Amino acid sequence: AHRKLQARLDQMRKFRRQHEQLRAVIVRVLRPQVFDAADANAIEEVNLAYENVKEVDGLDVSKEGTEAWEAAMKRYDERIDRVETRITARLRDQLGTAKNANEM
Amino acid sequence: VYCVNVVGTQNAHNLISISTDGKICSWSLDMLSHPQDSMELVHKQSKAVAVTSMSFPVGDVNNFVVGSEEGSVYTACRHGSKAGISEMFEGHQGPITGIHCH
Repeated sequence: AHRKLQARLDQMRKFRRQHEQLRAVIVRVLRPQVFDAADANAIEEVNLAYENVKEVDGLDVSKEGTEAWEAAMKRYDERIDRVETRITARLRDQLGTAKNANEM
Repeated sequence: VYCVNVVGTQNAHNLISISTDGKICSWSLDMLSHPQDSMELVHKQSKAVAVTSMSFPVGDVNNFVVGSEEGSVYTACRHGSKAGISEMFEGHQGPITGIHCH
C-alpha cells in the first residue's frame, strides 16, 4: 500500500533533482560575460513549466491526480524539449561561428 | 538501405541513414570513413525492428518518425535521455511502404 506513494515520491524527488540541476546552473550558462530576449524567455519557460507542474498536487496517489501529473510532466517535457532544440540550433550555430579549436 | 537523408543548417549539418535492421548512423559528407553517432532502434523487450520508411517533420532535426515491415509506426528522438525509439502506433495489417509528414 505504501509502495505506490513511495514511487510517486521518488518521481517528485527525481523531478526536483533534474529541475534543480538544470535550473541552478542554467543561469550561469545564460549569463552574458561582463542581454538577449531569448535567454530570459527560456528561463521564464522553465519557470512557467515549473508552475505548470507545481499547481498539480504530488500527493494524489489516486488515478486522476496521477494522470494530471502525467499531463504536467508531458507539458514540461515538451517545453524544455522546445528550449533544448533552440539551444541545439545554437549548437549548430557554434560551428556556425567557429572553425578552430580555441574559440570552440 | 532504403533511406538516407540530410538535416541541420547550412553552417552545420548531419547525414542521417537508417537501414533494414534498424541501425541509425550519423555521418559527415566530407568524411564517410566512420559513423559519428550510431546506435540501434529497439522496442518490445529490445526486439530489432525492421524499418522501411522515413519521414522528418519540417523544422525538426531531433525528432522524426519511421514506418516498418512490422506494420508499426515508430516515432523516435535522436539524442538525449530518450535517444532512441519513443513509442508505437498500430492499425495497419500490412508492411508499411511509405510515410510523409505534412
